[PDB]
Amino acid sequence: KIVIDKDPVSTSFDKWAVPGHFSRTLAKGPKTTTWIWNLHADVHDFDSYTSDLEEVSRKIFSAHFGHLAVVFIWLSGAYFHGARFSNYEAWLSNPTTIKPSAQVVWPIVGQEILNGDVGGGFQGIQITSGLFQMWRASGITTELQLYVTAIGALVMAALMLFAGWFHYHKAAPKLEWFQNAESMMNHHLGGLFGLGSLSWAGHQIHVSLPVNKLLDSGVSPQEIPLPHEFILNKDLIAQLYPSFGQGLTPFFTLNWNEYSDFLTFKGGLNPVTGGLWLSDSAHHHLAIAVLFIVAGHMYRTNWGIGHSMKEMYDSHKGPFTGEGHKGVYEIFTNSWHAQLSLNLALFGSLSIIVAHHMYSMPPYPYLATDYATSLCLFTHHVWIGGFLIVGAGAHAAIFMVRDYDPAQNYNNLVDRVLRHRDAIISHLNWVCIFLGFHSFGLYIHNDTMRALGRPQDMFSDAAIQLQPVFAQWVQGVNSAAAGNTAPNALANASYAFGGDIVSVGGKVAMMPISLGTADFLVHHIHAFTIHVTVLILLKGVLFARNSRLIPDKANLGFRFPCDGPGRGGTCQVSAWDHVFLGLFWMYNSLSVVLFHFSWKMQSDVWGNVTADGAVSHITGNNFAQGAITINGWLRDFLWAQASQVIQSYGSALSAYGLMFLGAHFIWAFSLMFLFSGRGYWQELIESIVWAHNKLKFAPSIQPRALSITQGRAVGVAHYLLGGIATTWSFFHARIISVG
Amino acid sequence: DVAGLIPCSQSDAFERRLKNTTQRLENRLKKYEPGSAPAEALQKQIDKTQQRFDKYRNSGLLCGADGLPHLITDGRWSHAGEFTIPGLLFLYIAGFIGWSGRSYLQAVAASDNSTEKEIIIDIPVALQSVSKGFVWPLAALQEFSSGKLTARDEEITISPR
Amino acid sequence: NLPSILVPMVGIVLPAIVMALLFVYIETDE
Amino acid sequence: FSKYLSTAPVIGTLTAFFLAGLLIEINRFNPDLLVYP
Amino acid sequence: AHTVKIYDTCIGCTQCVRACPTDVLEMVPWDGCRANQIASAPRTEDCVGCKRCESACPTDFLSIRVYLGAETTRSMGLGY
Amino acid sequence: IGHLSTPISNSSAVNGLLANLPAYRKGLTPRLRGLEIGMAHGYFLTGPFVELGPLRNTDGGILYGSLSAVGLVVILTACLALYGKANFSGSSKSKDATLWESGEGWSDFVSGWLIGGAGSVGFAYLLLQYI
Amino acid sequence: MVQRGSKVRILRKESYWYQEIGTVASIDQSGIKYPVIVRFEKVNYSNVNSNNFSLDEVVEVE
Amino acid sequence: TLNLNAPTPIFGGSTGGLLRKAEVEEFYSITWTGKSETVFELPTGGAAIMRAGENLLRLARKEQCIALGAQLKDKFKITDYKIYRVYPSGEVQFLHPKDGVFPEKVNPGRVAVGSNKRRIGQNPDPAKLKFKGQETFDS
Ligand code: CLA
Ligand code: CLA
Ligand code: CLA
Ligand SMILES: CC1=C(/C=C/C(C)=C/C=C/C(C)=C/C=C/C=C(C)/C=C/C=C(C)/C=C/C2=C(C)CCCC2(C)C)C(C)(C)CCC1
Ligand SMILES: CC1=C(/C=C/C(C)=C/C=C/C(C)=C\C=C\C=C(C)\C=C\C=C(C)\C=C\C2=C(C)CCCC2(C)C)C(C)(C)CCC1
Ligand SMILES: CC1=C(C/C=C(\C)CCC[C@H](C)CCC[C@H](C)CCCC(C)C)C(=O)c2ccccc2C1=O
Ligand code: SF4
Ligand code: SF4
Repeated sequence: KIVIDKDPVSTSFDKWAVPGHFSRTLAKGPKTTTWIWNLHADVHDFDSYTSDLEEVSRKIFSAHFGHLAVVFIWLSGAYFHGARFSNYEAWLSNPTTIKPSAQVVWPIVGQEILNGDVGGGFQGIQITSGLFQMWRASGITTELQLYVTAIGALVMAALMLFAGWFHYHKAAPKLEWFQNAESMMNHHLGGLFGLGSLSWAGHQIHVSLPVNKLLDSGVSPQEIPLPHEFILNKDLIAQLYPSFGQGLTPFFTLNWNEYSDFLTFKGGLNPVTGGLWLSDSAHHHLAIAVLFIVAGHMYRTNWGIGHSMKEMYDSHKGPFTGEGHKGVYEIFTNSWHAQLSLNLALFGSLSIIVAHHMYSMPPYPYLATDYATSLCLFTHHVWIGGFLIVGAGAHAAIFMVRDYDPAQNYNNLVDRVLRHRDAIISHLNWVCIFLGFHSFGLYIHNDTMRALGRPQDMFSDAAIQLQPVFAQWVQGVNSAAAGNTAPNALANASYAFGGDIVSVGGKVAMMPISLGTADFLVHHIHAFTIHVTVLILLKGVLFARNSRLIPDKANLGFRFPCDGPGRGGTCQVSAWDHVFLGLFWMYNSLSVVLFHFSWKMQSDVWGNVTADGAVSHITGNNFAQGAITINGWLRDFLWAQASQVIQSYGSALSAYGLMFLGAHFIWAFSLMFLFSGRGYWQELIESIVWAHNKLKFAPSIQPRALSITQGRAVGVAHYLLGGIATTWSFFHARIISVG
Repeated sequence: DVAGLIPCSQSDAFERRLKNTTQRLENRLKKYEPGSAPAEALQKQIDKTQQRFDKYRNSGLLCGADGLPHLITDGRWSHAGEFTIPGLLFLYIAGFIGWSGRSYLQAVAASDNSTEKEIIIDIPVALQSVSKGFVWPLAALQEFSSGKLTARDEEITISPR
Repeated sequence: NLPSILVPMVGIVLPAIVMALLFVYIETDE
Repeated sequence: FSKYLSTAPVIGTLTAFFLAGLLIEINRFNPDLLVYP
Repeated sequence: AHTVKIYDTCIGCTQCVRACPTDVLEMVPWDGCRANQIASAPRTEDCVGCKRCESACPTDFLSIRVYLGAETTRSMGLGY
Repeated sequence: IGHLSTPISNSSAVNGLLANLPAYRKGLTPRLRGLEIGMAHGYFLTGPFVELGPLRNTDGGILYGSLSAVGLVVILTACLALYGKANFSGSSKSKDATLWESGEGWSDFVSGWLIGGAGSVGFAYLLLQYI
Repeated sequence: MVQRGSKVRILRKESYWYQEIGTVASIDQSGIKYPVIVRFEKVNYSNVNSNNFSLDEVVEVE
Repeated sequence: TLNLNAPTPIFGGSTGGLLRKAEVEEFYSITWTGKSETVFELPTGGAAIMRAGENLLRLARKEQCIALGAQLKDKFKITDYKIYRVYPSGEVQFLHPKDGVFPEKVNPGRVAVGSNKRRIGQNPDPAKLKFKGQETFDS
């Protein structure tokens, strides 16, 4: 059922004149300067000022359209700067030697030294986004195709921007149109995920596979026929994988084995590009489509058949767990934040799975040899994903403060976790200290054993071994599945578990990543630092409403600094302040994950291959005996590999060296807000409003210091901005110079 | 020659800063086609260095052992262009920004809702203040002499003592 | 020779004594 | 909308866009100005 | 326990009293007019020192003041 | 009710081990129950020292590792004496009057921990260097 | 004698608006201590614009 | 009085409630009448069900009894909650309301405890009260 309201909000500029028009407090004017910071803080928190759930849900619906517009604007500039300001045409003739570049820099004061000698007859910034390997996989061979995709993204940006205006100002849906979760699950599975992978498989068969088999034979990118000419000329598409002369009659007579040349299960890497087979990916997304299309025929609608998700939570209950999932459907169809928490949890968890599945199984042609690209694609989506996981524990905590109800949650699975939250936290408290000692202390032992002249007393491969036998067995059962348990696969799922080396040009595309004692040490660092990040965020989620210290913590809100200096001191008790503390621990967790990545790949995986078959890696396999100590993590990783970000002045890498020191500055600038407190600066300002009153010009908006909760936010923003951009600059200027 | 600094027209090290700069770019020009678009991008880059160095020789700057132009701020009138002449150029522009926003807030505060007029900028009142800001060394002198530039310490808000 | 005797006394034995002496002094009461 | 343009962030950005682009055009035609000649 | 003092600038608004999470304060008859009310602190042994009271006082610079003192089981807010 | 009721709580397969350990057992005196705790703890404490030590391929690795194990028992004899002087200041009474609630026999517990501790350290030295 | 609506300056040193100009809202016509209610254009840290003062803490700047 | 024993609500839970401090010194009890069978959050976790009762709940701190007592007056409008503190292992019966009237309401018969007959700017210097038993804030 579809019920729509006609014109609830007029399209005027009368409220553009008034900042803070939406709430009763902010629509009075600023008496202080905290009003400026209070304005931008809760604009997009629609639940606070509008107390009508129908009104909040329309604001959320049109906001996603406006966010869809700015991604299409970003997608057009990704394509327009690929067409006009790039060497993409000469890159298709030589993807190995010519480096992927865009973003020509203007001839002004000296930043035209950033337009470096990148390949062919071009001068620009070498990009590490993977757009050149993505457009080659999509089939794009000319910049005319890149031009219309930039125009096609701008009209899609205006269509999303028109749909956001229309679905709030003109034709706004009711509340019951948003609460139809079973129809929305049916439609996104079939339409968005099924037809999206069905029609992209239609692109991959008709467009990507014809031009890429002609690229692997290597005639020329200009001699390759146009992608619409593989639709008209049926004799031309019958020249390569000759199963197109039979048409769709193998599809409708169920003789699908005739498509075994462009819908394969080859399962590995191309020996001429170093990417996944596009025939594998064409057969992939077709099977992903049929799995997703039938999955959208699962949930009930107004035609009788199907499952209802409310009746799957009723009668999923045990004797251990009381009422079971009774009440969760009334939570998830009424709480926008409990939806946002779980959607941010598995969108960020997926983004780390994307990063882990793309360096081991490189999907794009000439992506694995570009060491400048595959490392930044890993470190991007790990950082992007881990930020969303902190937003999962953020918005799960906002569910407890305002969207939780004691009446609906009685003896269900939300209530039973709230009744043993001391059992969960203290057992999580123990396992962090257990993993902190028994992973990090094995470096402190190894620093001390190496310093005291005792290399036979540490944890190493020439010492007391801690071998990863539970992972080396999984390295054995996944590398021996070609022909045994996945029999129709020609090779394994990847070359990471075990197999041969694949060499495109002179460099390793993929090789067996062997695990040892040094890999046992870092993998328990990761499990430690992840478990502390769970420990802060779950403590904020569970104790969001109350505790032994403050039993009325939900009456003060999700976001407040403290409840005073009493009870010994209650500073950072809020559910907000656990997200603020978890952002650093996410920074600590993810930055050693990428330091594990950037050193394991350079030492044991990436490198050059001679004509005889011997491999010479980048840093020379020094992860095994170096990464077991903190000193080796400092001397042979952070000191030695930062020699190209500091010797970058006077070359095209100079802006990374400026960003290297530029982020060391802002990281330290964050500690001005983190270590300090507001009441110092408020009295320092009291002498500065004195000298502005002395010469008779003090502003009527009274100057105030930042709030306690804001000064925590200003500090945690510049800590992450100064910390990640240091790692952004160190990673970029290293692998551009070495890979 | 005020601190052992030879002028840059006679500095042999300042000439060798020219020689390796155009050698790093003519070697950067050796790989490209002579008529290409990165060819004219480096030739315009080389000629920017030639307009850099020939400007610095004739300007009367002082080059040391490394061969870089040094500035002498004790202010002498033979070296007034280093700090003294751009110093007076700064203070007028900085005082124009200062006396405009000070006179803007005095005009705004004697109104009905002065707080909203710090959000919204009254373009008549703002352009009235930039007219009062161009004459700031003459306007502040008569504002100080008449006594309405400063308040007494019994009119300012003051902490407990 | 006397280093080999003295540095486990004030390194191990004597801190064990004064920590024992301070801990009973803290938790005594009237 | 002209009332909206007098609000502090948008009027504070386009003059910051103007005062930047003044210095961008000045350094474009007049490069490498250490001292006053 | 903490000490909570009430100064003579109280306007009997009752806001402090209604802010206290442990019921340390109450309104009592004033003898300076026999009409208005002043805040009082008869149960300071239960004061946790949260300072919620002062944050509710409307007067420009507090009429009720909490000076943190000797800590006890009650004042430290322990359930243990 | 104050305490939570899980289906695995108050299980006799778990509670039966508690009431028959030498810390909750009904018939034991503090000299006997400290002798049983020390004989179990000293027996496995010489475990990690003789195969994880600064000297392990020596004459020598079993004797010096067992010397470190009795070194911990005489350290923990002091901590059991230090905990006794602090927590039992005049043997402070309570509602239950166990060994652990009010002390009343605590000097026999600390001595019994030392005999059973240093004995079973030396007993397990006999089973590794000999036997 | 200060009437309502008159401009005063505050002599109370612990106040936020000490040595600053405010206008009287009202005077309480009884023997209540601090009856002079002054309303100020500037807000304090608690964002309130009014306070009670005595006659000895206000003057008659007019 | 306390009317112990009274029926504890139908709860069964909360690890986070009433540990060894309660049996040695000073735990608390709140007694109210719930005129319905509704579910209500606890200071420990959240549910029980309010009885018809004579309802009674043993809590750890006086803070938690007022934080629960504020909830019964806000959500369920039952303002007859009666907090207590126990006998021999506790200290003082009938903590709130001490005069039978809620402390936000004025009641004749109460005495001004902790009053200062001045402002805070009239408080003397700490150097004036150095090496003395007098306090800077006390009158
Ligand atoms: C273009 C015609 C137009 C006009 C005149 C209006 C007018 C209005 N809208 Mg509507 N609306 C429009 C189009 C329009 N809208 C579009 C295109 C969308 C989809 C995004 C919406 C979705 C929408 C929602 C959900 C809501 C409104 C609301 C409003 C009312 C108040 C908004 C306001 O004053 O803040 C003016 C806001 C701005 C000037 C900022 C614009 C922010 C843009 C969209 C994104 C900026 C991101 C950008 C990338 C910057 C990032 C940083 C940068 C450095 C990269 C006002 C009547 C509100 C309302 O009616 O409340 C009762 C309300 O809740 N509008
Ligand atoms: C935070 C913003 C952000 C930004 C700026 C980028 C930027 C980029 N992404 Mg990444 N991405 C992000 C977040 C972001 N990502 C997150 C959170 C995820 C997890 C969902 C991904 C998943 C992802 C994939 C799988 C790929 C990229 C790729 C890229 C690069 C190419 C740009 C492109 O248009 O590819 C266009 C995207 C594709 C060609 C692949 C899309 C296929 C996925 C599986 C579709 C999933 C859509 C679906 C709605 C999301 C899952 C919902 C589910 C949880 C219910 C560019 C560096 C591509 C790359 O690596 O280039 C070399 C690439 O293959 N991204
Ligand atoms: C490098 C600086 C540093 C270190 C060492 C720590 C250490 C710790 N943090 Mg902290 N943290 C830090 C920075 C640091 N943090 C910063 C900057 C923030 C601000 C955002 C925080 C915010 C934070 C939060 C929010 C939390 C932690 C927690 C923890 C503890 C985790 C459990 C554990 O590993 O225990 C084991 C201890 C170690 C591994 C430390 C090294 C010990 C060595 C290896 C052994 C000692 C040798 C020897 C015996 C020492 C004494 C010798 C002498 C007596 C003779 C651990 C003590 C968590 C916690 O308490 O969980 C229970 C927790 O929730 N931290
Ligand atoms: C696995 C497992 C388990 C087990 C573990 C344990 C518990 C063990 C331990 C054990 C132990 C821990 C044992 C002990 C033993 C003891 C002994 C063996 C002793 C002996 C000693 C001796 C015999 C000595 C004597 C002496 C003395 C006393 C003095 C004088 C002299 C002499 C020297 C003679 C359980 C069941 C939990 C469960 C399941 C799993
Ligand atoms: C010459 C020279 C020099 C020296 C310098 C000096 C030594 C100076 C001093 C100076 C000083 C020692 C000063 C003082 C001052 C003080 C005062 C007292 C001031 C005041 C001011 C005012 C009052 C201001 C006002 C204004 C204006 C005018 C405008 C804008 C606004 C405003 C308000 C800011 C040198 C060697 C470096 C170099 C060479 C040259
Ligand atoms: C430095 C610091 C301050 C002082 C910082 C303040 C008040 C921020 C003010 C700085 C901004 C940049 C003032 C911006 C003024 C105008 C917006 C400038 C406009 C200019 C236009 C041309 C755009 C705190 O208030 C604080 C509070 C709590 C914990 C730590 C701290 C802390 O560390
Ligand atoms: S002390 Fe403050 S809150 Fe309490 S009655 Fe007086 S003015 Fe009101
Ligand atoms: S400090 Fe807290 S508990 Fe004590 S009187 Fe003030 S508000 Fe009440």
